[PDB]
Amino acid sequence: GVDNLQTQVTEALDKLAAKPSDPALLAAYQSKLSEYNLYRNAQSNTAKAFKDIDAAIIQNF
Repeated sequence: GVDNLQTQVTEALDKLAAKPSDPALLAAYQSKLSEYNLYRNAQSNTAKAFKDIDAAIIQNF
């Protein structure tokens, strides 16, 4: 579900790259970029927390 995003962001960027004067396309690209960033930060922050549990597991082997 993260690659569809990677796709929609590239797709939105392509449409804008070809018609940079359209504000609806600049709004769509901005919106999908932050959706992408939000999602990715959610993933990396969630992995870091699980790593905390992993650390606790390991040092209590």
